[PDB]
Amino acid sequence: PKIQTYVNNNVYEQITDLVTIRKQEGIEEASLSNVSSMLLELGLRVFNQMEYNKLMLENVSRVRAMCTEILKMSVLNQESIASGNFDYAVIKPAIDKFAREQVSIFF
Amino acid sequence: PKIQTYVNNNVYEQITDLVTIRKQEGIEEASLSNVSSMLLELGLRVYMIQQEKFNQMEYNKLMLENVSRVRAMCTEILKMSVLNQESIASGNFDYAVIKPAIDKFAREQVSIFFPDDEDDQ
Amino acid sequence: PKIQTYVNNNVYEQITDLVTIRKQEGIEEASLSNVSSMLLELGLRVYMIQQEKREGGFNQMEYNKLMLENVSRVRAMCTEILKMSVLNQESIASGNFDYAVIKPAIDKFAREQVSIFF
Amino acid sequence: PKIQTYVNNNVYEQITDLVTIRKQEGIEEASLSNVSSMLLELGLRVYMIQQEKREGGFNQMEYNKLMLENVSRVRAMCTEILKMSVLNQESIASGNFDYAVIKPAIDKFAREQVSIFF
Amino acid sequence: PKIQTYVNNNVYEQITDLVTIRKQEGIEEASLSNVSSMLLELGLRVYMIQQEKREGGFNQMEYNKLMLENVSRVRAMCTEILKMSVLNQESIASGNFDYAVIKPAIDKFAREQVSIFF
Amino acid sequence: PKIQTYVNNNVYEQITDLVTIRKQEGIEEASLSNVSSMLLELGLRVYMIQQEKREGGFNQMEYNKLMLENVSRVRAMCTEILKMSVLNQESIASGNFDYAVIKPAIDKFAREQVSIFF
Amino acid sequence: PKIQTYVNNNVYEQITDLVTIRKQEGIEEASLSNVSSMLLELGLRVYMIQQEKFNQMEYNKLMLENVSRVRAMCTEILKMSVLNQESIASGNFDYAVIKPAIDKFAREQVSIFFPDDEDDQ
Amino acid sequence: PKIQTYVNNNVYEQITDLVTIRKQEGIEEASLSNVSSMLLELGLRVFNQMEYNKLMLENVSRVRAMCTEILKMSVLNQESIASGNFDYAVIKPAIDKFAREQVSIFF
DNA sequence: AGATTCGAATCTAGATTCGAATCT
DNA sequence: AGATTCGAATCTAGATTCGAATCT
Repeated sequence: PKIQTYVNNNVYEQITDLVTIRKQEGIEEASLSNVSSMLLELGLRVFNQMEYNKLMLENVSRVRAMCTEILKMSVLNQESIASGNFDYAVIKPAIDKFAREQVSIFF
Repeated sequence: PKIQTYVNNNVYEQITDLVTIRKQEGIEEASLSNVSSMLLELGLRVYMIQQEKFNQMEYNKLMLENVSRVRAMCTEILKMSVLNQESIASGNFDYAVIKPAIDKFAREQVSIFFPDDEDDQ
Repeated sequence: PKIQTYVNNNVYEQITDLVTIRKQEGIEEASLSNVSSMLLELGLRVYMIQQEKREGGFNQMEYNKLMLENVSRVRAMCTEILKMSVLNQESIASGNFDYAVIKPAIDKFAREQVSIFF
Repeated sequence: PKIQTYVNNNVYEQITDLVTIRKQEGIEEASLSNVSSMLLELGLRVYMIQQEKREGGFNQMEYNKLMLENVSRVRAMCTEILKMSVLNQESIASGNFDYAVIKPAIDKFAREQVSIFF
Repeated sequence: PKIQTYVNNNVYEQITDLVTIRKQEGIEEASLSNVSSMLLELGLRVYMIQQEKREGGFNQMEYNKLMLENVSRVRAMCTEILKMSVLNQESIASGNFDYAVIKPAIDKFAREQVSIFF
Repeated sequence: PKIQTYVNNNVYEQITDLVTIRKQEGIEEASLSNVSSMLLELGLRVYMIQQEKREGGFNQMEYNKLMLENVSRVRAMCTEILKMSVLNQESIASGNFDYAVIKPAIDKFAREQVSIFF
Repeated sequence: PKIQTYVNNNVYEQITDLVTIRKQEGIEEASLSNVSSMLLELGLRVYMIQQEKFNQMEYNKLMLENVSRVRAMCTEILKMSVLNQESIASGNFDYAVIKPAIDKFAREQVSIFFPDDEDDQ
Repeated sequence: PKIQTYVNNNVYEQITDLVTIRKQEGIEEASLSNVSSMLLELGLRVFNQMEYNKLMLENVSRVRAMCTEILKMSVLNQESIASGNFDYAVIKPAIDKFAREQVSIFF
């Protein structure tokens, strides 16, 4: 479907400018209608990999902070002290070591 | 100056929809060109912003670290919770049971997506 | 760019069959070239993947699997830790951590979060 | 039988690259059609395999969904566990786990981390 | 050379109808352009013909008609002349021009001649 | 609706010629598509008319056939008439219609005439 | 030297048919290329001849003349045959009858191809 | 269907020569296979407008000669002489005149 | 002897773009 | 305002040509 818009000289300049910019970036097939279409699409906008990646990174980061703290408090629990097996000076680097080895599997 | 753009059916619908919406809001003089113009103006404004300003691998790496870290931490926290008197008392958190149960849970879950008998691919 | 491949009768049948299959699935615009392109794309990906394999890593699939495990594991572990925390005298005392409330609340949180993207 | 597929520049490059690679490996008779044929054959095989698998092999979207749930679940659970740990007498005693300090600190951590990539 | 015409819905229907009609008559390769071309060719011919008309002559059709008349006329006339020649005493005398023989002989000649080209 | 027809150079010339002709007749808005449309319309009308006619209007082949028959018939008839005229007493008398002279003369005439064009 | 020609199904059939024909005539060594070669040789020979050497309008004109001439001549011959005593005697060749009959014949014949109610075209 | 013939150098030259000749005559799309095909077609050959036009011209020409002669003899028939209406010095030019007028209708 | 591969190429087919233009 | 004409153009689609080449 084709659209005819009557725009002001400002808008017009900016667009024809964009077309130029593009061709100049190899984007051969850049065109007036071509570019206005992209701009309309963009204007309208104003699942989702990026938005999703973001949420997951937050949740994971959050969980990690929380567990760090929980860990420290568990270590302070009398029953833990008693066992003699949860000395934070040991567990902690052990955990770091685990993470590093794991990461290194893939990087 | 007049612009002729050839857009797809999606875009077109959305716009003609907007024109309708507007007239319906008293905005008498709402029109196709009229509204597209406003939308173009809007799109330009953003485009500029984007102009004036994502690494998978680095991100995959951070996530693997955080997750691995969290897993190590929980393993430890779990062991300590089991040691808590109230846990001992309940008789429901025998590590020798819970622990393999958890391994079992992990395996079944992984196998939903990475059934062993569907390997090589 | 256009490619001309001379394939055997097997391959040919299979593909023309696929075109049929598709149109038959509403996929109107299914075509010979159309489908072969998709198949080439597919074949390349595996070739690459196989390639990447016998070299060093990396390996999306292996990674997706490890993350799913760790995440699943963590989730089982927290479930259990949660239940034990609830049993802690100090928790009982506060009257703010009844499993019969927290638990569904957590379920509720998960659902709303998932529904953001689904 | 001969196939004409109209592929994109990516695919095209990759293939012409493969032809090069091969001749360079002694594979004299390597050719465009030649190689695309082999790639088609390959692509078909996988398509079949996927076809067979189970709802048809791995499923990005279904997997993304599971992971989002597990992670969200875990986060809700930890928030609660955290609150209960803070209530543990030994925690109160240390004076180091004032939930009102820790909490914003955790939020702060999250934000800085996300901002690394976004 | 390719032509792009913007026609009205009437014309369009009629043509797409013709394509249908054709395929339906075995004419496998019938197509839109295909048929429009034939129609253009046809339209030109009439245009020319009409043209040629209001100018001077010439005029295949008018000519074909006049020749068919003259030929037909001649044929009727000869039939009659033949019958009268047969009645001429000198013919009777010769014993070589019995209608019951000549006539079928003539029919025979005509048929063989026609069958050369049909 | 828009039509794309792939025509031959003849047709194409004729049309582009017509466009020229028209503009030259003041018909400002004459155009390629413009004119082809008018020609299509025209072509359709005739096609219809032919359709209606009777076995569908004039028929070259059927006509060629009739003419060949009539002409062949006439020729057989005349050959016979000629032989009988020669037998007429008045002919014998004149000494000018010896069938053995006339006959080759006629053959000779035919040959020279045909050779004008062949 | 070898030639690759892409011919139509007609031509191809005809040739492969010829090969068959030949072998069937003892011509053992008959072959596709074999026979096409012979056919090419043959085609060249003719082509040359044609090389070393039709006007519709002029021809239409000659034919119209001859036919018209023949028609005038027959009209006259007809009139004379009618005058022949033997014709008079038969009572079957009254020009007043034959003549319109002949006109009738012509008209009906023309109308087979140039029905009056199908004019203008 | 494609044919591979192994020809001698003579034939080959003649053909490649023909291809050249043609291109040189504007016949852009002239080609080896292209031309050999035409030559095969031709070789094999060794209704029909031309053949038909020929036969019709013969028959008509023949008929015309014959009628001329028949005409002359009819004129000699006593009954014709008697009528006084078939004087060859009159009829004949009359016939010529008819033919000319008829031809002139179309040329 | 002819099957078959190969890739540059040309063509009819028709969907779709583009922007200049005229008339609402 | 937007309908519509116009013709240059580009693209996917697949049939068909061409001749150089290798293997029967």
